[PDB]
Amino acid sequence: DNTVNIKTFDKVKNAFGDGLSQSAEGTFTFPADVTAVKTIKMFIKNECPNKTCDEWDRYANVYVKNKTTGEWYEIGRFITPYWVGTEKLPRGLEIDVTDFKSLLSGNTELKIYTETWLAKGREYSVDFDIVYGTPDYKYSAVVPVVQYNKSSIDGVPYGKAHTLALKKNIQLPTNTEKAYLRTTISGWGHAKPYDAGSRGCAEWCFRTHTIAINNSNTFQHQLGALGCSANPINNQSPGNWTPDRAGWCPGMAVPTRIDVLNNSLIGSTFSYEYKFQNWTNNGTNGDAFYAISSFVIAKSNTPISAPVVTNL
Repeated sequence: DNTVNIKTFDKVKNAFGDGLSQSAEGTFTFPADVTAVKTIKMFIKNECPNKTCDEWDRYANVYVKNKTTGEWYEIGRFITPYWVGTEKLPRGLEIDVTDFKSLLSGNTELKIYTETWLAKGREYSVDFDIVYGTPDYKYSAVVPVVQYNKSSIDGVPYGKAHTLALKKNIQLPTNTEKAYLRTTISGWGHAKPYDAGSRGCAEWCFRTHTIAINNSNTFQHQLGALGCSANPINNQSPGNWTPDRAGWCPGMAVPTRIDVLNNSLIGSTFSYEYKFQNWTNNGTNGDAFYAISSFVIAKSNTPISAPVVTNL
């Protein structure tokens, strides 16, 4: 029926303690040929019966390893539900990872991490649906532009000065036909000054950030209310699961933002800059951080190299 299912992690535990590890890795067989892949959906099941897991709403993410460079690429991010797992969703939390189809081929290394601070941890099973047909572009390649995403507090400091590069140059191959960015951003903190509604940064304060291309402000990322109260994982009581955070919810995937680049840029090197909305932390209620990954995807109907990302 045009779909293949690949089981990967199965009952893997992310936990914190002696002889325990917040991350797990494995090597899994994916089909070799991705030329007819239209869609790849990743599904993350979190098994937490009888309050046997770290009950907090923890940052968590999944990576694929680039077989040649050894670098981990974040393919999906989520926040665990409070108290319970994903059992209200029979298939788990769903994240489209089609952008990484070039890496999800043959024997492939994956990593799953949870910012869990308890031996009880969290336990997961992860599977992938690969849907075959006729993509518009036979060939794709993906590389990171920035990744400040190892944990929520390894994000980019917000409201405080910092020396992280959020400007890069990107060279797209001349035979590119279509290019775009894929960004996942989430905020931590209840730093003051508060916005209206007693909303501190960066978990709660609604913000719109901007990607500048060749210095021109081009794409806006509104980190707004997602409707946390409507979560189908609605059995998170007595955790604080219903208020809206800026651009995320407990027990939900962090949204993936897709920004399609002008074709004029193909065959050129262009600058990327991620610009955060101006704000200053007064220091009267802790720190704020934005965990962020952003990738550039090139598609073509002739074989293509990866885009090349450099520092200024």
